[PDB]
Amino acid sequence: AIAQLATEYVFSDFLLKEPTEPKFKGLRLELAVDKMVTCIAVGLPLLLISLAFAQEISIGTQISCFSPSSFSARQAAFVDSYCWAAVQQKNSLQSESGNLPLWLHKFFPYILLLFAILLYLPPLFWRFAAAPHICSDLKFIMEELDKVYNRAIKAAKSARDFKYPIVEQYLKTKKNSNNLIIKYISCRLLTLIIILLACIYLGYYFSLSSLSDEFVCSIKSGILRNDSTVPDQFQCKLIAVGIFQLLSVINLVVYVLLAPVVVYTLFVPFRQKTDVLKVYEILPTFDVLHFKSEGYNDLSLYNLFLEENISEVKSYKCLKVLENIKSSGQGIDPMLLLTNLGMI
Amino acid sequence: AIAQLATEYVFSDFLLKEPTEPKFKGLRLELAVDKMVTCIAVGLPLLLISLAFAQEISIGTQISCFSPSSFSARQAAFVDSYCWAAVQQKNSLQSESGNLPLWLHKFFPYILLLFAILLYLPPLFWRFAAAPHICSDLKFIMEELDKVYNRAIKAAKSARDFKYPIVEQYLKTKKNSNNLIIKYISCRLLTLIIILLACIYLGYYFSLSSLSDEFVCSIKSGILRNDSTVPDQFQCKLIAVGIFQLLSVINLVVYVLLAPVVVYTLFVPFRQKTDVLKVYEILPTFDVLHFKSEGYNDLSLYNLFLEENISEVKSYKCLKVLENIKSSGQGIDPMLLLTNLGMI
Amino acid sequence: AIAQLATEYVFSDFLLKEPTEPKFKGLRLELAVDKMVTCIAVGLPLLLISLAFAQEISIGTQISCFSPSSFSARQAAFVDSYCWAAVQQKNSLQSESGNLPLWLHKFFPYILLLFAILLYLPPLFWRFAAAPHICSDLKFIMEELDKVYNRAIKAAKSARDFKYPIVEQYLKTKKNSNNLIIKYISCRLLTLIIILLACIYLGYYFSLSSLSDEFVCSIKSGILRNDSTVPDQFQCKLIAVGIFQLLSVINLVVYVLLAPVVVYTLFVPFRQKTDVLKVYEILPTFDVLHFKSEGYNDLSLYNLFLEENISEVKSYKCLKVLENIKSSGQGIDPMLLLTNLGMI
Amino acid sequence: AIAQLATEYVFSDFLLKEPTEPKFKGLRLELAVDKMVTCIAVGLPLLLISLAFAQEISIGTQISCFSPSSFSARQAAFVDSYCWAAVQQKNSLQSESGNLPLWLHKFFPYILLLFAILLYLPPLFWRFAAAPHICSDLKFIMEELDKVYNRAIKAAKSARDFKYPIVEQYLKTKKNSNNLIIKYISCRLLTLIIILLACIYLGYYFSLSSLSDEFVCSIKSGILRNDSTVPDQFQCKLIAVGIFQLLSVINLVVYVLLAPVVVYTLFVPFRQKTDVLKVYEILPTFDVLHFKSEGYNDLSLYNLFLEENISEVKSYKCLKVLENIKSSGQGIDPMLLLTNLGMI
Amino acid sequence: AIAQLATEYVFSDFLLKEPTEPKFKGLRLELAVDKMVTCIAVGLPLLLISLAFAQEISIGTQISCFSPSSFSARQAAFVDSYCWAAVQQKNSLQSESGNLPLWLHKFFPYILLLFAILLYLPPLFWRFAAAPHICSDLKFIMEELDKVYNRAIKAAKSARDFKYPIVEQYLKTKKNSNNLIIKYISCRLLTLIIILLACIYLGYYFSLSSLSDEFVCSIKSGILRNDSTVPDQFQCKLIAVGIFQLLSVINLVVYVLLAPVVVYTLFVPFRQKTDVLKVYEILPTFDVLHFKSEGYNDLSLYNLFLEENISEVKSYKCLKVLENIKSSGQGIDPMLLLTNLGMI
Ligand SMILES: *[C@@H]1O[C@H](CO)[C@@H](O)[C@H](O)[C@H]1NC(C)=O
Ligand SMILES: *[C@@H]1O[C@H](CO)[C@@H](O)[C@H](O)[C@H]1NC(C)=O
Ligand SMILES: *[C@@H]1O[C@H](CO)[C@@H](O)[C@H](O)[C@H]1NC(C)=O
Ligand SMILES: *[C@@H]1O[C@H](CO)[C@@H](O)[C@H](O)[C@H]1NC(C)=O
Ligand SMILES: *[C@@H]1O[C@H](CO)[C@@H](O)[C@H](O)[C@H]1NC(C)=O
Repeated sequence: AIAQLATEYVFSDFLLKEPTEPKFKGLRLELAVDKMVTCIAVGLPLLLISLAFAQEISIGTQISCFSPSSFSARQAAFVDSYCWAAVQQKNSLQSESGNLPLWLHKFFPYILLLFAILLYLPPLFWRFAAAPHICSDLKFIMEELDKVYNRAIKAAKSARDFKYPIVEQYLKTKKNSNNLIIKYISCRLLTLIIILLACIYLGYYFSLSSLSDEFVCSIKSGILRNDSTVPDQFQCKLIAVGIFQLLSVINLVVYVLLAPVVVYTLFVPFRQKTDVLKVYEILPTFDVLHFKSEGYNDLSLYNLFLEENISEVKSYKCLKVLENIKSSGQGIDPMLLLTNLGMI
Repeated sequence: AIAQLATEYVFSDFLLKEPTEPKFKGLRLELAVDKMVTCIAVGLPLLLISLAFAQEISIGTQISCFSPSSFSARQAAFVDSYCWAAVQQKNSLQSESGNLPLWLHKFFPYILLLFAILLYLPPLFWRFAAAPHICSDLKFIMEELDKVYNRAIKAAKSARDFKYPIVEQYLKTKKNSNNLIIKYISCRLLTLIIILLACIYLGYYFSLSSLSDEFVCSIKSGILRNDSTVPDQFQCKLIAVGIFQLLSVINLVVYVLLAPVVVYTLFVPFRQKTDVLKVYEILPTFDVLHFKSEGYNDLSLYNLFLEENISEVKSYKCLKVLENIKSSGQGIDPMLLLTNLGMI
Repeated sequence: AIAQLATEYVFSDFLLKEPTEPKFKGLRLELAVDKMVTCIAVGLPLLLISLAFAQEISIGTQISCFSPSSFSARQAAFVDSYCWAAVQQKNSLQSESGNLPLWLHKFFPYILLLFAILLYLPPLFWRFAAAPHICSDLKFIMEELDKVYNRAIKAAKSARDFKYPIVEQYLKTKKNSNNLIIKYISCRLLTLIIILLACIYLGYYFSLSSLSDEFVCSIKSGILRNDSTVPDQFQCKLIAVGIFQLLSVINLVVYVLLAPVVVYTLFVPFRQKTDVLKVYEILPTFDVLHFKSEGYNDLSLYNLFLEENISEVKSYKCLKVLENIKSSGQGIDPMLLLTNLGMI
Repeated sequence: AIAQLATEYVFSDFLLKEPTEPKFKGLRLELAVDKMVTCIAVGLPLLLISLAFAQEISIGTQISCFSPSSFSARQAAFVDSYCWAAVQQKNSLQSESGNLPLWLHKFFPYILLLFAILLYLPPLFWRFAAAPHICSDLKFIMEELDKVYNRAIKAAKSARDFKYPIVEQYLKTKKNSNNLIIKYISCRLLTLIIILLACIYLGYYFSLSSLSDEFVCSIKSGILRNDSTVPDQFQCKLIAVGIFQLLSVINLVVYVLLAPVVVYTLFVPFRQKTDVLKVYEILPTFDVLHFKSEGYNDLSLYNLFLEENISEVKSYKCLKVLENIKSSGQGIDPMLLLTNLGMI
Repeated sequence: AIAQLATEYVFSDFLLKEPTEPKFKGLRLELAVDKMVTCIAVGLPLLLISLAFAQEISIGTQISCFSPSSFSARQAAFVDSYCWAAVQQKNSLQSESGNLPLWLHKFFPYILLLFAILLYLPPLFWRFAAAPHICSDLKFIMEELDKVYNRAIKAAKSARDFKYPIVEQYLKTKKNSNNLIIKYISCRLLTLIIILLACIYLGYYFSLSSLSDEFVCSIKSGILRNDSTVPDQFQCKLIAVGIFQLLSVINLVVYVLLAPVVVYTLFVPFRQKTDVLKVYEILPTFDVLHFKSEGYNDLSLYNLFLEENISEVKSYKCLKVLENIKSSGQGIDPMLLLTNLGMI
């Protein structure tokens, strides 16, 4: 049913499942824009395939050949099945557009599934090769930030009654290596390349004459060759090709809307904005240094992932509360922090 | 079965699922009127699609063409499938109303599913882009309110035997920025625009002549062109078009009933009523200031979400009990609060 | 449906299920490259089998025989079923390519399933015969590493206020025996051999004339032998053989892309890189000795499995944080370790 | 679908389910070679049955009879069903090979299911009659070994700062009785006998003429006896008999590969190797005596089950670590044990 | 599918489900031989019913009637359905064997299901009427035995540093009443009676002429009586009657193998063996008296249930360890018990 496919592929959490494992607990490991690009680019061809053969849009078989009236029902079934299998054998069928449109019309679901798989591959490579590396580091950074917050408020609480910037040094180190960022821009670049190839294929397929689904087929190989009761050629038509073209144009539109999103995603430093650690600079136990910007290096990627997963950090939440209050400038940062009383 | 679709789409918790995650625990993050508008505007086209092809309302195929009596059963099947695929090819079919009604009749389920998806998109954008931002802030506000209540009753209990309005300052800050409110009114405005476009389309479709489902179809392209045994044209009829129109008028009625609800939702300040924090003004540890009204700013949105999710706050419940008792004015607020004894 | 098979075999965690048992908790026991090689080499033939008979690619029966017009529908069904069963009996059918292509065309799904099973067998033998042996040892090594880290920081903490390298001696012992490594390279070698045999078979099958699916069949054994109403021979065609060849070439391409991966996996010492225990050499309670390289011995296999599962080790994570910071060389290892304060 | 059966019967944990009960927690109670022999010998005939009627290998009905052209479709259906039911009634059908091949061709799935059930029976008898007896004893032995290890390290720890070999005496007692071992070799012997009978049957069935699936059938009992419009005899063919023979040869090959495994399993003392308790002899609280070898007695069976389930024993793991280190002979057993510090 | 039924009815835990309730936790309440007799006698007729209509053994309809060639397909369908419904109306059909074989052939699945239900009834009556009574008593006896063991080892431990035989008196009381034992032998006797009636019916049914499935049927009641186009009588055959007889002989064989098992089960005192409480006689806190044998009284039934469920009792396990060691006679019972140190 149409509504079942709708639920399964947009309303269900299709490709939105969090990693079912206690290693990454609440950690996203895939940027929201990347998760939605993957969800679209993968589920749309699948949702389109499932639509193209919805039981109410499909009239029946995928091909019909119009055997003569003298032919029996089984003889007609042979002609249909033969021509269906004969869209490959170029000698049997004669089509005005060519044999390539026939191949594309028969194997359109396979090609869409191929595009879905190829578009799922880069997110899978990211989830397996580079997601744990960033997950461990991000979990460690969040733990260290919570610890420095607790120590800062404990020092402030003792005042109301070591000191090494380890996380800052770790991020300074991340500023050097660029392995994770080249992995990220490589998976994004393969996603963009596959999306553009899919756009090219879908634009070509939609550009077909729309009469290329009608091909002349001749069951005259083998012992049927010199047979006389069988006519020389049959007029076959590939049903559901109009549906294929109408769905291919939808896929092409969505993909050419998605390609600018991927291209923008490709520029990872430009997206690093609203410096997340700047809110921590108001802590005594934390050095006054953001030092996170301007590079095609893993530091920018970590900045993005921190900007995403930082809302889970309670210390960040309270510090951002104080920072927003500081916009008015009524009281003072350490006083409001001591008032806070939120170690964990 | 009809009853299965009924269960799935009204009696089941379709699109009423709470976010399956411990980040938002009992927090709604979608106003009840917005949740019901989404549920209706999305499930109604899906429920209608599933109805339009219920096994007891569908007689069989979606098209029937009445081939001549001389035609074999397979030859008749070819005519049916050809004309079904030929509602697209404008050269083959001749219809009094035009080819556009034929397109709309064949692809009515697809268009309804498209409307369902487009109507689901703004709630999805709200759930992903702006729901966590409001969720963290609302959870922090509820925690701070419980904390101030506990501190107030502890001070009162010590009397029977810091002091910074942090949440008030946070809300004062929210009064300034308007990012969340423009996100909210933007998703609501896209919902209204898509609902109005769906109303326009459904009113047009229902306005079709009701004989536009009968079209004359000619299987005479290719080698069949100069064939003589095949008649010049066939009288095809698109079954289940009357069902499509009867369901389109239902969808249009429900949508023109839903559009005023969305328009009213669009006026977020007007809906901010029954000042929820006013009940907290009777606490000594809480400054005597509501300061939440009159603006197209995120403060009004936060007021709505607080009015919704505030029933989960135990301190709010007890304070509202005292406030309602105060209507009689028998005793006194601090005495009844000390009697209360409900820290958590 | 195509999309259902897509989900089940690429988007679902097919053959990615962690061992459902508390004996191995978070331990991989299968290298990521080996897990992906198994997933591909097993799920691809299964995904291809399921595709080759997707309800929208299949026109109907797998064989059609074109009985004469005088034959009844049941008589035609007998001819079809007889020839289907007669691709085996070499006396009945006469084919230009031979009877072997006919056998291969009828039993192509069985042969692909056979290849899937044979390719699943070596990973199963590894999971049952050699996975627990390495699992117990790896869990013990991780526990001992966490213990030595805790003891080192406790000694450092006492300074701020036994001693036997047991794990080093255990690994030195592993350096001697080679049972696990010969088991590993044997399962990998059988995987490579079966992949190459599958490549050979698929390249042969795809090389078939593409007209070998058309065979002449004669229902003239038994009492039908001297019967006259039945014609001498029927022109049968095996539908879905073009689909079989198009899928066999896909399987062959993926398999010849997979074979270099298996060959590279076969060289286990070469893959032992980024010495994982080198990060532990900065501990006083740990002897300054890596001693893990250069051999076709179980030590290299354990090095690979440690490199994989070591991210679960918290002590390793903190030590790698200190080691990366040491790249700048600002402070000192024991001071930063004492600052760390992460016993568990 | 083929791939569904593949998953269910090889890739799923079919007959690999651990006993769903807290009485045996992590205890195997079935030797790995016995578990795999059972899995193969049971799932292979089931997997073969499911294959023999895969929707893409089955052309349709299991029998086709070729009624005359004058016969109606229902009259043809009567002939087919009559002959299908008439492979039993020996008077009606005349076959060159005999009626026994016809019986075997009709009831091949039943015979394979019968073999699967009979092969599942001995493992079931072992799981119910003799598995709890060995489970309680093995759990007690593991608990006693952990206890003696704890006591030995506690005595060693007190030195760094009763005494009855109960488990040794228990095993000495097991050395006497042979009830469990005769139960084990009896279930293995019945498994071997049933496997050999299945090999004999499958080798016979595969040896059929391959034209025994074509039998002449005569619907001429009752009032049809002297009827004239009905022909004297019909040429029926049992479709899917070639598939049955091709699957029977596969089953026979796998079974004659499995029979040597069962025969080797039958020699339980020979398999008792790598004396597991020898690693415990380095404990002071444990007497220096293995005393486990050379007998057709329950002690050898317990030795096998201990060798299997001993990896779950933590004390055994640590002791084996020390024993492997002792191969180099650098330090000393009690010193390394005291260093160990792994009571539980 | 055959393999699905195989899994469901032998390989699944069909009728082996433990009582899903915390009242009986690990308590069997059904003797293993009784559980297996129930499983066989109930699942075998169900497994046989499911086999008799496996989609690959069923050719199609259950009856075929061979209407004349002039009859239309719908007219043939009327004859088939009429005769199917007319095996009851004795006036319409004329069969050589009689109308009773026809009744038995049509309703064979119903009769097998009836036998399955009647054979399930006595185990159900036992599970509901007499299982809780024995469950409470057995749980109390096990608790009292664990308590007396704990007290005995505590007295022995105090020596190394009340007294009423309550459970012995309870069992002495059980020796008097015979309600549970007459309930048990009554359910077993009804099981045996129903098994013997099923054997009689199946032996009769299998003894049918095997041509009793062919009956002459006449659709000539009502307005068809004096009609002329309809022939006087039709030759109908009940397909799948040979399958019914082949399955009935299997059921009869299994049932005549099962009946001796039930008869042996009927002799409950004879089965009371290996006196389970004899192992407790070596406790000082336990009187030296077995006092459990020789009677058609509830004590023998309790002895059987204790022999079954006693392996769950830890104290029994340790005491049996000491008793087996006592076979050698090396040490002494109280010394080894004090060494034991297993209170719970
Ligand atoms: C069919 O007849 C034609 C007559 O020209 C001949 O060339 C051809 O070889 C024949 N083919 C077969 C299959 O007999
Ligand atoms: C069919 O015959 C007509 C006769 O006017 C001719 O114009 C047309 O080209 C023919 N088409 C084919 C397919 O032969
Ligand atoms: C069929 O007739 C031919 C005539 O030559 C004869 O050789 C053959 O034995 C006959 N077969 C049967 C089944 O009667
Ligand atoms: C059929 O006719 C034959 C003629 O010989 C006769 O022997 C036989 O008894 C008849 N059977 C029936 C059913 O009338
Ligand atoms: C059918 O015709 C016969 C002629 O003898 C007559 O006896 C009988 O009553 C008729 N039945 C009906 C239904 O008219």
